[PDB]
Amino acid sequence: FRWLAIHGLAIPTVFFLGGITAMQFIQR
Amino acid sequence: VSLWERFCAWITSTENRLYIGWFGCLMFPTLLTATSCFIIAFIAAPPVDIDGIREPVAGSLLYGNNIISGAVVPSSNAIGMHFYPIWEAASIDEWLYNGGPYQLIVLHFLLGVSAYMGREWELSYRLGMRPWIFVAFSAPVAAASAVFLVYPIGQGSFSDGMPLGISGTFNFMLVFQAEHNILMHPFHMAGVAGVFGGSLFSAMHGSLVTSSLIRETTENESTNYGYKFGQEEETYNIVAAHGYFGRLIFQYASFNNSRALHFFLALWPVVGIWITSMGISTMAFNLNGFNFNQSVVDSQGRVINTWADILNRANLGIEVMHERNAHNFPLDLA
Amino acid sequence: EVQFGAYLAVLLGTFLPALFLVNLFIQTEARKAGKAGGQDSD
Amino acid sequence: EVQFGAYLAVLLGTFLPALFLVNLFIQTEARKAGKAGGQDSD
Amino acid sequence: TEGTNEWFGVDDLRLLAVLFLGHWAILSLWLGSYGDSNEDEDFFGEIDYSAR
Amino acid sequence: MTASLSNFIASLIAGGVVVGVIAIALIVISKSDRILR
Amino acid sequence: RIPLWLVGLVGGLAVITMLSLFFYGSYSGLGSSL
Amino acid sequence: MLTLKILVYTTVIFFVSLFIFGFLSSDPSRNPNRK
Amino acid sequence: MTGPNPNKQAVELNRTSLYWGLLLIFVLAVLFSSYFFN
Amino acid sequence: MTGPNPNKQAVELNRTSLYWGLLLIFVLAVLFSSYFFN
Amino acid sequence: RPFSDIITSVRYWIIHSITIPSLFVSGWLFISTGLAYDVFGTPRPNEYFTQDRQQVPLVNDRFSAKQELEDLTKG
Amino acid sequence: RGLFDLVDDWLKKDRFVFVGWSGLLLFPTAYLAAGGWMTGTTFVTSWYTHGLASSYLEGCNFLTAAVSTPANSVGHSLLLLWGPEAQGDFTRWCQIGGLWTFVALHGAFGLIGFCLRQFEIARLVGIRPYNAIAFSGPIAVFVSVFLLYPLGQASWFFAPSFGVAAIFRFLLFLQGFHNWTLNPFHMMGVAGILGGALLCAIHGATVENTLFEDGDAANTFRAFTPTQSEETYSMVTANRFWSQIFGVAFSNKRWLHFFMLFVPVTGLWTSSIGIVGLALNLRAYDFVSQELRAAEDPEFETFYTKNHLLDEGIRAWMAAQDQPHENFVFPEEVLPRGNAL
Amino acid sequence: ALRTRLGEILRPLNAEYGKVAPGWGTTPIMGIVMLAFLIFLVIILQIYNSSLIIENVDVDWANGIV
Amino acid sequence: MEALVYTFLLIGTLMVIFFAVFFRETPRIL
Amino acid sequence: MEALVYTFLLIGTLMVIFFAVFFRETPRIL
Ligand code: CLA
Ligand code: CLA
Ligand SMILES: CC(C)=CCC/C(C)=C/CC/C(C)=C/CC/C(C)=C/CC/C(C)=C/CC/C(C)=C/CC/C(C)=C/CC/C(C)=C/CC/C(C)=C/CC1=CC(=O)C(C)=C(C)C1=O
Ligand SMILES: CC(C)=CCC/C(C)=C\CC/C(C)=C/CC/C(C)=C/CC/C(C)=C/CC/C(C)=C/CC/C(C)=C/CC/C(C)=C/CC/C(C)=C/CC1=CC(=O)C(C)=C(C)C1=O
Ligand SMILES: CCCCCCCCCCCCCCCC(=O)OC[C@H](COP(=O)(O)OC[C@@H](O)CO)OC(=O)CCCCCCCCCCCCCCC
Ligand SMILES: CC1=C(/C=C/C(C)=C/C=C/C(C)=C/C=C/C=C(C)/C=C/C=C(C)/C=C/C2=C(C)CCCC2(C)C)C(C)(C)CCC1
Ligand code: OEX
Ligand SMILES: [Fe+2]
Repeated sequence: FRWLAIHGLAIPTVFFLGGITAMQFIQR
Repeated sequence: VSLWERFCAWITSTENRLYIGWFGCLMFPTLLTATSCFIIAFIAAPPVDIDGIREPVAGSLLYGNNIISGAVVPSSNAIGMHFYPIWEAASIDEWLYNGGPYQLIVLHFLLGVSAYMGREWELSYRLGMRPWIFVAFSAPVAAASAVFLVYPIGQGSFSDGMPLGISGTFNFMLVFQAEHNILMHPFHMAGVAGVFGGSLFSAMHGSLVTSSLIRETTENESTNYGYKFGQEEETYNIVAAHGYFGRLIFQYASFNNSRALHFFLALWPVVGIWITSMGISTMAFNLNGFNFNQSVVDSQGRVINTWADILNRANLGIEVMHERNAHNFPLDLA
Repeated sequence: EVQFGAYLAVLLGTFLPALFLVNLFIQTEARKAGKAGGQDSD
Repeated sequence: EVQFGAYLAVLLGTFLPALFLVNLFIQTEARKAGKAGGQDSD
Repeated sequence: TEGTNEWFGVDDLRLLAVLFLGHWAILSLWLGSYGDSNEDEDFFGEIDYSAR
Repeated sequence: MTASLSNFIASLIAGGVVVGVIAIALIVISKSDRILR
Repeated sequence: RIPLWLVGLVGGLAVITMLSLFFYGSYSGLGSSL
Repeated sequence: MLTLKILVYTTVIFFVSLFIFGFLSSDPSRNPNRK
Repeated sequence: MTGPNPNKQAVELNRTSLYWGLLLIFVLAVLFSSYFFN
Repeated sequence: MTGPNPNKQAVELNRTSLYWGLLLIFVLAVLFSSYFFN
Repeated sequence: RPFSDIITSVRYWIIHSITIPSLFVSGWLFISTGLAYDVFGTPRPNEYFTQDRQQVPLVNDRFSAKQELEDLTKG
Repeated sequence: RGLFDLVDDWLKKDRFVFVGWSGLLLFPTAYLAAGGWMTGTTFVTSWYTHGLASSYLEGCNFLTAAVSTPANSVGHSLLLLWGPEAQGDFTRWCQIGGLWTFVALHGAFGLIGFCLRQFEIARLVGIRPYNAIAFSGPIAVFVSVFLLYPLGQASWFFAPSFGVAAIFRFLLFLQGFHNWTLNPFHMMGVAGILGGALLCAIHGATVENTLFEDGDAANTFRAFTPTQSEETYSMVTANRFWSQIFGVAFSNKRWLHFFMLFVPVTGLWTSSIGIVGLALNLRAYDFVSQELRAAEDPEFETFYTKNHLLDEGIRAWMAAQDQPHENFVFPEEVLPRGNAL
Repeated sequence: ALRTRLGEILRPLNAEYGKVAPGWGTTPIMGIVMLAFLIFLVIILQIYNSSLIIENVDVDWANGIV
Repeated sequence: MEALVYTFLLIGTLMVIFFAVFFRETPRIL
Repeated sequence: MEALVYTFLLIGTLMVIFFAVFFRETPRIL
């Protein structure tokens, strides 16, 4: 079943974008 | 019946060996003069004051060069942007000293290439073709006019123009890096993607046709002799190459339409070189690429280096060394 | 001290005329194999 | 000062492979004139 | 004298007689066929196929 | 028997189970998803 | 059933809220040279 | 040098006039469709 | 000797592939000459 | 063009006359080399 | 099943209306709780330089490189 | 029947993504080269190896982020996670620069596994394998730059880091120190890349401009069903066009599309031969007849000797910050400046 | 088809052509050798790379006996 | 003496360009 | 360097003597 094919690529991608939005608000 | 109608019938005849056309009336006299002056100026031409400091730079074969180092040198810094023909030079020796033949070759080149482009239109009209091969040729015409015409305009001198040679090209590219930072500019980025992508889809399309050829030869003769010229049968199973690439990546990423496929091969490079040639153009007027030097700092405020700071120290090495005698004042405004 | 244009005289005086005489023999045997009509004419 | 073995490199790098490719064309046209049977086969 | 603001680069008076006899020498060829035609004959096409 | 040699054989065992758990899972699923004749 | 153009609209403006958020933090926070 | 200069303006407006009066010579009608 | 070989074939080179191979050699001769003369 | 020339002939060189012409060139190359190198 | 028939279905957006915010916020909390600086050893903005070490830290040994990075990351 | 036949029939089943036998080498190794790059450019710094910042945690954007090469003290170690350098610790493995070899090694077995993918699909579809042979071009550029170039050099430090601006310094590092543009193998490679982009722009624009009328609509994209046997563009017309514009033209579709394979790929093979010759520092640096003359005659200047003075600026100015391991402390008075710059 | 005296001796070496062992044969014996030779190449590379340290084995220019 | 070789390579390259354009094997249908 | 050419001319001459004796076009009646 193809739920292992997409979500090996999409479950990381949303997790990293949760971090890239947090790094916009980090300052010195 | 008239003499003009019997001349228009010949000059627009497709029955000539090479179609001349009305653009060939100013393609052929221009490009043969750009040629016949280039061969002489590349082989036998005395050294040229390029920096305007009376330090003549040798560029021809008889003055001790080769194919790589020899080059038609751009005109002087003393002239700059002024039009400098032979009759406004008071001798040919004064013409060849100050960078004469660079303006004679380039101006007869850009007229002849912009007429070679319109000539590709004209024959498409007289042959019944849909017309737009000459729009695809606009992309190297945009790039030829960017380094020979537009960049000497915005920098105000033909001496910053591109030297007609091989080692002169890399003198042009490196000095353009230090003064304008082209690699960080997103239009050189959009045309590296144009020719890496262009050479990809070239060798990707050329392999899938050659993969799916139909048996028409024996194993002794050549593969290419299974195509008779002017035949009406299709020479490769296009369903086969669609099912291959439909499994090599996935199904929905494959063009089953061969017309939309052969359009995407013309879109991607040409759009990539239109955008790139308007990178040199917008950097001719000193709107440089990105500059991320000293962009990352700690909380104390000390500069933390990045890869752009290492790239900056390569640009500072070329900036402090290009035209090592021509400068007198702390900032290269030109 | 020898003349360095003599290497070009000898080694082209050998090869250029000797490679010429090879060509007149190869096309001679090709015409004979051309008319003969068997396995090599094509 | 140039290397005097470079004249032998270039002028044999031109002539020896370029005279080779001429030979494959002359025997190609001889086989075509060989099979054709008219005035040139012999 | 390069940076003079002179029309078409015509420095001397002699260069005019070159220009006028160039456009007119081909104009007179052109009028030998397309001249002396009816200037009052129209069409409702996009393109005219009238005559030679 | 060293630090480097003991850690390498452990990686060789770990390189066996990575091939292993891929292979064991692949045999079992190849039984269920067989093609009708 | 949802119309497909509504799906590409909401996800399409969601990307713009992601991209313009990234061009925001080029001028603020880390890597801004402030 | 003012003798060469005369020769160029002959050659330019010779071919420029062939260009200008080429497309005035009913040039859209020269197609393989009709005439 | 022995008998004639049944694996005799013929070699072909059309006029098209002559000009490719000539231009291939001269352009490689133009390119690599400057380095060989040093 | 015009028509095909009826004066087309063929050139021949047998295997015998190859070895004459090869040996002619090499022996002239042996003889005249010593003088050219001087 | 076709891909465009999936994302237009409601049952798809029932499941992924919980999983996407529960996974995007976990990517937020992975940064804001200061956890990513300790897994990957990336310096915080406070700790590029220290009070003692005022130069750029470099590794200068093949085999005790783990021990040297235990030195340069304590202070 | 057997156990091998059930596994062979399962992998080759028609499904969404074709797995095959080669997917066991591609899909694990390509997933970790790509994910190792996205992690290394986001989180892992270059503060200890190079003394830079190359992460998104450290303010770098898409352009100035990279997965960076390890230190020169590591030498050519493979930097295994269990190895003598990292010793099982993940955090000290990332700081030494262990992700870079993780990306490069699992990436090199992705390009092996992807080229085997192109032999396997061609055998099942039943076509000639020229995609797998044209893809050998890009294999020869990855291997001879990301692998064979730092092996000939001092360590992995002199390799291209996997980041956008980190490639850009590698372009500049290779001119000042190696004179890479003078090398005839790059010159035969630029002729294939700009020559390959040329051929698809022409063949794109000539097929699309000799199309037949197969419909009444103005859109010509609609008038092509894929399973038709009639050719969709007039080859006789396109030959007649270019025979009069350019003078010589293809009269063979089989030779044309093969020539669109040969030209881009050969530019990647000829340029790959030269970069192996720069692992050994066998560079085409100088024409000695130009250099002996410019030493004896202090008036003889070409464009070629102008490029050497541009390379002294690259060799002196960046090498202080390029190589912090070597500790170049240059005075201000040895750095070659020009007049008043 | 020319019998020579040296051809008569070597003839039983070429007389077989295309006889196979039916089935899978000695293929699983081969793979255990190939798995072993894969481990052998990994080990002698890591000795050479100094990424696998063996006691009283130092990869350096050693005093060969003179 | 050195530049004589470079000139011969250049005009020799322009010869085979001339013969390829005008003496080309003209392709024919049927 | 000079005598290398003389040796190549001599053994090259002895090659075409070898091929002329053993690979000769054997004359045949009828
Ligand atoms: C099939 C896919 C594949 C391939 C080809 C590789 C290949 C590689 N990986 Mg990688 N890796 C993979 C999947 C893969 N990986 C996966 C899925 C993960 C996630 C867990 C990792 C995680 C990973 C890490 C974290 C690291 C590597 C590293 C490496 C490199 C060196 C490994 C080594 O020396 O091998 C040693 C192993 C072998 C040679 C295996 C041989 C197996 C033999 C033939 C059989 C062993 C039998 C055994 C003796 C008995 C077992 C009994 C048991 C089964 C009951 C190498 C390029 C290292 C690296 O690149 O460093 C920079 C490294 O640090 N990999
Ligand atoms: C007109 C300008 C021009 C042109 C056309 C070229 C052309 C070329 N140069 Mg050159 N160069 C130039 C100017 C130019 N140069 C100048 C001025 C300099 C400065 C001195 C250089 C310095 C230079 C260097 C230093 C190098 C080149 C190289 C090359 C070659 C490109 C290699 C290539 O195709 O990479 C294409 C990339 C690959 C083939 C890698 C494989 C791609 C993989 C398969 C992609 C996989 C991605 C996958 C889908 C995952 C992505 C998803 C993930 C991101 C999430 C090519 C011959 C390189 C070379 O010679 O290499 C042999 C090289 O090392 N050049
Ligand atoms: C269970 C456990 C243990 C838990 C862990 C979880 C787990 C299992 C994770 C593993 C999951 C994992 C990572 C798997 C995912 C697999 C995966 C995708 C990995 C690869 C990684 C990766 C980075 C992939 C992305 C890269 C990729 C392949 C991009 C494709 C690029 C792309 C879309 C290109 C299209 C370009 C294009 C339009 C080409 C057509 C144009 C062209 C001229 C083609 C030529 C041509 C085309 C034709 O069409 C036809 C007709 C003809 C004639 C023809 O000439
Ligand atoms: C005379 C003087 C003074 C000269 C001095 C010049 C000087 C300064 C130096 C220049 C010296 C010089 C030339 C150096 C070059 C050195 C160098 C770069 C060497 C390259 C050597 C080489 C082995 C390169 C390897 C890579 C390689 C193979 C590249 C080949 C590139 C190349 C030849 C591409 C062909 C491009 C080409 C013109 C294709 C277009 C074809 C075209 C007419 C399409 C026709 C056509 C298209 C269709 O689509 C259809 C459908 C039909 C029907 C059809 O017909
Ligand atoms: C004023 C404008 C008038 C036009 C100017 C004429 C210049 C045209 C150049 C002639 C190309 C000749 C090469 C022969 C090549 C040859 O004769 O090929 C002939 C070949 C015809 O192939 P066919 O389809 O006949 O072949 C079918 C099979 O027989 C294959 O063997 O045509 C092409 O493929 C050429 C297309 C690429 C054209 C390559 C051109 C590369 C540019 C030139 C690079 C050299 C420049 C060096 C300067 C230093
Ligand atoms: C490292 C490592 C690892 C891991 C791995 C993995 C699992 C990973 C994955 C990862 C991944 C796989 C990642 C991903 C990422 C992604 C991203 C982050 C993306 C982004 C995107 C973007 C940003 C883009 C943008 C855009 C859009 C959205 C739309 C429009 C267009 C554009 C392009 C602009 C392990 C564990 C083995 C361990 C060892 C090491
Ligand atoms: O002339 Mn040619 O290079 Ca454009 O920047 Mn300013 O000017 Mn000169 O210096 Mn830098
Ligand atoms: Fe095509």
